[PDB]
Amino acid sequence: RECISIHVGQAGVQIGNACWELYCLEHGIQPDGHVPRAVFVDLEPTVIDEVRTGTYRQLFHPEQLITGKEDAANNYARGHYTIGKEIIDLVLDRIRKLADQCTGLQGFSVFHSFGGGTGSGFTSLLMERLSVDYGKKSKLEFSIYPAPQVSTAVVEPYNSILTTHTTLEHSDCAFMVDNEAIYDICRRNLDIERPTYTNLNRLIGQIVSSITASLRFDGALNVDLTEFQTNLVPYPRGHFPLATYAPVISAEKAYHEQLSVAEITNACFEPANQMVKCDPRHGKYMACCLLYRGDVVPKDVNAAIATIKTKRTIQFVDWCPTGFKVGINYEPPTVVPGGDLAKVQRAVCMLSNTTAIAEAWARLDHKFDLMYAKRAFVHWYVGEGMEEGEFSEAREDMAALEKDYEEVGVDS
Amino acid sequence: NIKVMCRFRPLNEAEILRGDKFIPKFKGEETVVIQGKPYVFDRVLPPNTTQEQVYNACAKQIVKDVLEGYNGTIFAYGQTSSGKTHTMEGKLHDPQLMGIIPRIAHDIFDHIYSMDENLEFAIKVSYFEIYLDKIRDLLDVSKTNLAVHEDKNRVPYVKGCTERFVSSPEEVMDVIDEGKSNRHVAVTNMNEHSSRSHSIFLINIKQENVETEKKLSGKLYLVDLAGSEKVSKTGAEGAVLDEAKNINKSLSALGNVISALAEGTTHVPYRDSKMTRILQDSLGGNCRTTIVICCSPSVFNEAETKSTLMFGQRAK
Amino acid sequence: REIVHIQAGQCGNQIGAKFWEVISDEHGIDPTGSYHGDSDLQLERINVYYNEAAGNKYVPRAILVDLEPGTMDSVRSGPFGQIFRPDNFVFGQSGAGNNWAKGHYTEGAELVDSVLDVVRKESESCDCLQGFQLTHSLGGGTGSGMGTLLISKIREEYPDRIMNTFSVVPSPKVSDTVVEPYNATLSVHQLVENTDETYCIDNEALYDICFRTLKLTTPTYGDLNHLVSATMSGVTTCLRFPGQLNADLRKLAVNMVPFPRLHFFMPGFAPLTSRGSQQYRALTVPELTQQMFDAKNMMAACDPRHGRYLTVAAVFRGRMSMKEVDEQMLNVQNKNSSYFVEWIPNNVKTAVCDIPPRGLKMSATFIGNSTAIQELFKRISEQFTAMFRRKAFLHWYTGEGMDEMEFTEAESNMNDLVSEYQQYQD
Ligand SMILES: CC(=O)O[C@H]1C(=O)[C@@]2(C)[C@H]([C@H](OC(=O)c3ccccc3)[C@]3(O)C[C@H](OC(=O)[C@H](O)[C@@H](NC(=O)c4ccccc4)c4ccccc4)C(C)=C1C3(C)C)[C@]1(OC(C)=O)CO[C@@H]1C[C@@H]2O
Ligand SMILES: Nc1nc2c(ncn2[C@@H]2O[C@H](COP(=O)(O)OP(=O)(O)OP(=O)(O)O)[C@@H](O)[C@H]2O)c(=O)[nH]1
Ligand SMILES: Nc1nc2c(ncn2[C@@H]2O[C@H](COP(=O)(O)OP(=O)(O)O)[C@@H](O)[C@H]2O)c(=O)[nH]1
Ligand SMILES: [Mg+2]
Repeated sequence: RECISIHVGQAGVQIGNACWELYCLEHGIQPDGHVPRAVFVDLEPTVIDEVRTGTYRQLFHPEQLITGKEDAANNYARGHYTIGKEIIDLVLDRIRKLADQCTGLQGFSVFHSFGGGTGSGFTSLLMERLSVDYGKKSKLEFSIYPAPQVSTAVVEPYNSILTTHTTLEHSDCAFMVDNEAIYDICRRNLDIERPTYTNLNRLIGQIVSSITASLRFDGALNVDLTEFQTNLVPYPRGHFPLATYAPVISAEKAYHEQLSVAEITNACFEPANQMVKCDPRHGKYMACCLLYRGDVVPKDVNAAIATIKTKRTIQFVDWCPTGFKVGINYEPPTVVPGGDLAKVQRAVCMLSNTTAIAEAWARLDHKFDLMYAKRAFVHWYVGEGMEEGEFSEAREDMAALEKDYEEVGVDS
Repeated sequence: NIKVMCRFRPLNEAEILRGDKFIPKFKGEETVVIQGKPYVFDRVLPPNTTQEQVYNACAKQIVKDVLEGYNGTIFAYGQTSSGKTHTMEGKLHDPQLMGIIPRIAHDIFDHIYSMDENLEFAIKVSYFEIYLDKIRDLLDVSKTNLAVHEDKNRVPYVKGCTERFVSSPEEVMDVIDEGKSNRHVAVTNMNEHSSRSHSIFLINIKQENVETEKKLSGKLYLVDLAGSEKVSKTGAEGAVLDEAKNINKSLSALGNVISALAEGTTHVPYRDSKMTRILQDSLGGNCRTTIVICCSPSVFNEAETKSTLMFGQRAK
Repeated sequence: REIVHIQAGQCGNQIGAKFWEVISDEHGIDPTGSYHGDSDLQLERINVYYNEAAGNKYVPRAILVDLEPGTMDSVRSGPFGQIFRPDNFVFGQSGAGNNWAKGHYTEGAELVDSVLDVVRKESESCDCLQGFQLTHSLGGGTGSGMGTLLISKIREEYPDRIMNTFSVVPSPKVSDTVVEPYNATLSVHQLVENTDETYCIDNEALYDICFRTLKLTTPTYGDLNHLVSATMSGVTTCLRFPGQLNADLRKLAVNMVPFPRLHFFMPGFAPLTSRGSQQYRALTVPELTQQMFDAKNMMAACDPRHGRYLTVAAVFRGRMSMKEVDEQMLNVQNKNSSYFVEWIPNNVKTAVCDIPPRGLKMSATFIGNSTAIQELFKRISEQFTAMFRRKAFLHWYTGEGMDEMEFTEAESNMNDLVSEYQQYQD
């Protein structure tokens, strides 16, 4: 029934504090109410401390807040092997102590930031140690993969080609939200050149609320977590769909809010609104899980979608007749009291697997090579319990992820 | 130029009853196919290939160059039970069973004696290990932290390394045995060769032409490489983790050096490790280098053998 | 986490006074007083630089190494001078001769053990150690020689913890000493092989940046020092603050050093506007990157425009949009694709603290790893040869128990170091 969550890496923790905020906010549980149902991991104390100093301070148990005073290191190796190792046990312990206390759970919604040290590496083995300790569950990892041109870390790819290959054979469904492609939404669909990280977080903090929160919440067309991976992954590769939200209108500027279904659903497939720089440049969808929430008439959907199924310029895979999982919830969304989110009475958090990422992975793989081609910051990992193996052998890994996402599509 | 040579050993009794199947498929005399992907090298020696045939192709030309006053280097790489000991030393006193080192030493002393007319020979040996990034003399237990220095012509050399005079093939073997007893190895239960450091054996062939007054000094470096360690597996901690990082760093450095030399780069990163700086003079210029990689043909070793194969590919 | 500063030599020392002059105020620590901190955040992470004893006395955890009493006796007899526990003062009343050899082999070598002693008392302080900060000048005895030894020993004692080095490489135009390239070439040598992050500052790159970027007409040393200390605060201490995207010495190290040499950087501060007038506030952000990335404004002597970059780390510290930050960085990376090296898709390492420099609204430390610094070690290396060739003031070295092969060594080494760095400019 439930779904634990492990927010790993400063980012996964910032986003965590955010997604965790939106929660109580739409459940009437102020600062000090019940008890969360997740944990927080980081090898840099000062960040988890922000959850220990700032807002939502006492809504957590100093037990579900793991820290390694030591060093973060923007390098996979160190975070996965060398350092990150020391903490893992302890980490697990909570996701085994928190996993017990419950009643027939469904899985762990993992929150990490692909291209980091504590986020890429660590998790790599966290999800790793999970796939074995609970192979019998769902492992949906919600990632924030590398901005297409606006990356931060100098190494980023090293850290992301490595978190992909190690987690690939362990996740159930990996959701992806592109940090940059979300900015566009903040520039083009909300207008603000002042987007603090605290915003992107409010956003995913939204799209995510549509996943677990409301879905695990009764409705006219419930959709379990398992449901996802089933209706969402055509193949064992921990396939990565993309998150998209519909009413991303500004709560100040424009106001046409009352944008009946027929509109908000069409607003999902236009590439300028998908929290991912993977513009459907060719990527044929192969399965979409249209999660609606608020006042929505099933016919409105079983029509708004029909209209789409016949737009053709939206070309769905061949081997897939119908790939539209319509998830209907009741309670409308719940916007921050005064952030910058419109606040409509219905939304569409559609996520999907698109042959599109054939790109995004490509462009991120290429990156890697360029540097590896010169070993660049390699000495930083080797000296951290890794080898020419793990790199070269994780490169070959993704290689067959560029072929995979190519074969499962583009061909009939 | 640099040459990479792969050697597959036959299957042993300890793995015959294990029911492992031969994953090693061969092509020509230079290619080895593992899981439908080819792996081209300068030469691939199966299991039927003799110690004599292995030596002639990998070491014989380097020995002639050293006796002619030039430098040369021989690297031996492989995981535990790959065949390093058998390939490099074998049955040290048996004529057929003997490896690479007794043969080099045989050929050197066969050139010596045969030239006693105007020539005066001096054979100087040195043996050191790089352990935890420190140069430890294996011939003097008191010299645990030797430093690499440069002469007036920027040539790196190991300062204060023991230089033992050797007048016979047996003297060289005794020196190798003495040094081996000083190497950082772990007490392991069943197996001869498992190390936690890289080993460098130096054979310096000095000659003075009494009448011509002209002198030659050729350096032969015999490098014993500890295998790359995946520290996630093994679960190495403390000093063992410091050992594993140091072995891995050194192999990366070495790979970076051979790759640069193979591509004919103007910059060769000898400064990446103390090992590559000790070998700088013998790796650069008019010097032939052979990397001998030993692997197993077992289906269980497919991971560690593909690891040994990719290291050889790095050299090229 | 933690670190333990090291004030090697006079310069490195003089600067200590300025680095601590600042940092303290950036942490509300009065002379011997405690935390008057205008806020409450300038305390949760102090540990990085202090120690708890009394309850109002958080003492800087640095080391003051010098063979010239008068110096430390000027730093200890002035302003904040009375905050260091006397135990910190590792003096060498000997003759602090201006010889690298006199402070590395003969005179300093003695005072070393009585230093390492303390560098251990401070390291074994508490919690977990990160690394050590090292200030000094590569143009003297107690600086290049003795300080360059202090590290060679440190890096044998904890090859785990990091080593940032703040070196005052010998300014071009005019040398404030004569053997300079001797004391220098010899110390850079030691650097390229122990510390793993070096921030090279030039007394004349500062003047310039301090007399034209600060209409400041009488730039006393105190100033230069002050400006420098401003950067080293943005680096360390800063990142030991919260941030949307924070990093720490390692991130900085693990994102900036592609190849083990250690490589040296060139720090640059953000808001560098003259007092009254200039107080333009054009600091939205494009103004900071405008700043940081220009030629002038690079504490180094060389000009970036003269050689690609390998890595860059804009360590900003003041509330801003992870969008207008992450974005700007890009255009910057495209307007100058020319010089920014290619085999690194994203050279830049954007870092973002929250709280800014006490009295300012928005700043951003710049730590550049450009190939341009090739044209400096060249300089140094040249000066050497031109004088080595004639063994100029060599008797002051050898006569102190040195070697004719020692100088050879260093030059070459550091000389090769120039070579390599070009391997990427191409
Ligand atoms: C009224 C007002 O706003 O005054 C400003 C001011 O006028 C200006 C000109 C300051 C001023 O700085 C200088 O004039 C200066 C003098 C010598 C060397 C270098 C700089 C200032 O003195 C410096 C001072 O800086 C700080 O307070 C920072 O926290 C800074 N602190 C110190 O350097 C410091 C100085 C004395 C004692 C202890 C610390 C800092 C910067 C980075 C990391 C840590 C701390 C500031 C904003 C100002 C004055 C006071 C006039 C500027 O410098 C800095 C470092 O902020 C010079 O250009 C900037 C722009 C500022 O607006
Ligand atoms: N949406 C969103 N992205 C974030 C947030 N914080 C960081 N990121 C992104 O995630 C990545 C940053 O990871 P870091 O904060 O460096 O590291 P970490 O994953 O927390 O773990 P360490 O490297 O060990 O500190 C970058 O790509 C950021 O753009 C956040 O609050 N929201
Ligand atoms: N920025 C700066 N440079 C200094 C200071 N003091 C000396 N220097 C520089 O240091 C060099 C001289 O070395 P010095 O510090 O006297 O050596 P030592 O005292 O014998 O170790 C000259 O290049 C000076 O410009 C200072 O307080 N600040
Ligand atoms: Mg973090």
